[PDB]
Formats: sequence, C-alpha cells, structure tokens
Amino acid sequence: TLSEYVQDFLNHLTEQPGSFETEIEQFAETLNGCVTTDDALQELVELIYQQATSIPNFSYMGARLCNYLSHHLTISPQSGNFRQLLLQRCRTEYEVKDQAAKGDEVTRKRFHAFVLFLGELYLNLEIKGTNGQVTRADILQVGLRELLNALFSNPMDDNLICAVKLLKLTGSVLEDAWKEKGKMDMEEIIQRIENVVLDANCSRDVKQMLLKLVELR
Repeated sequence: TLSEYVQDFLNHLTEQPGSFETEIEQFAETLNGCVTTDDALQELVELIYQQATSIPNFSYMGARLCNYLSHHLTISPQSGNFRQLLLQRCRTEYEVKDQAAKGDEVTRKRFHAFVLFLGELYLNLEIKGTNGQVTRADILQVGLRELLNALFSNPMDDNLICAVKLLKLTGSVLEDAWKEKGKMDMEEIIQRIENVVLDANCSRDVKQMLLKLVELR
C-alpha cells in the first residue's frame, strides 16, 4: 500500500536522518509512479503531516521532506498540488490553537510539535512568487504570529519554551518580513514577552530565556 511504503520511509528518516540525501530521489521517483489520484495525493500529505506533528524531533525533517516533494512530485491534480494541500491541512489544526495551548503538558507536546513543524515549514517551504521570485508562505507567517499569541496567553513553562524555540528559529526572518511591510508585530510580541516576565508564575530560567530574546529582537 502507499501508506505502508510512506510510513516505512518516514520511520527510516527518523532513525537515520543521514539517509535523506541518498534516499530522497528514489522515494520521489517511486511516489511519481504510484501517486496518480487526488485521493492518493491527499493520503501522502496526511501521512507526512501526521509524522511531522506526532513523532518528536521530526519538525525539521518533516518540513525539509515537504519542501522536497512540493518541487519533485510530478502530479498536479485539478484540486490542488502537494504544496496547496499541505497548507490547507495546516489551517485545519491551526484553527484550534487557542484550545490547544491549554489542556495538560502531555497533550501539549503534540501542539508544540505542530508549532515547530510550522516554523520549520515557514523557513524552508519555498514558493515561486507572483513576480517569479522565491517567496515564503503567507498563511504560515500569519499562523506563526497567532501561535505565539496562544503560547504567551497560556504561560506554562513548556508553552513558553516552545515559543522561545520558535522565535530562535524564525524570529529574525519574521522581523525582516514584518518590517518590509511596516508592521509592528515584533514590538507587540516583545510587549507580550515582557508581560509574561513581569506577571507569570513560570520558572526563573524560562523568564531568563525570554529576556535574552528581548535583547536580540
């Protein structure tokens, strides 16, 4: 089945991160021969999306794999390409982020995996722009800002640690994009972080991590 093939390959990348470069072409090639329906494309997207948002430490690999397949799969069905379906799928979970940042620490591990997968996707998913230049996904730029708002609004240590990671990852790229468009988001994020540090009952070391970000941005 497609799902056995894909899941085997994802397990393989998880166990052997080094094998991406030498096995990715064969993976794309095999998928090109077998992913021929809108349905099969949708299922491929779902399997990779699940691995990236479950499975710890699959953020970077997930996003790198997503970008690769978005450029190397030849199927372009009427209803959406890989890129397009992925981005749609991300909006689905992103819609429940206000609730996802509550719950309990174990349930939130999946939310954090989703947040960082989206951060890595934003950095690494290359889209040919309207002017033919490489651009980043807009819906991800917007989603990241809202995810940060959700994480700071529920200032439990593990939520704050997730926000710190996401901003170390994407913060300079975000800062640049907001400034090109004369937006004040980084200022607003900085005030949110300062209010956490002033008010929240989180750990001292997490507060100190937040303060280091205020120096840099």
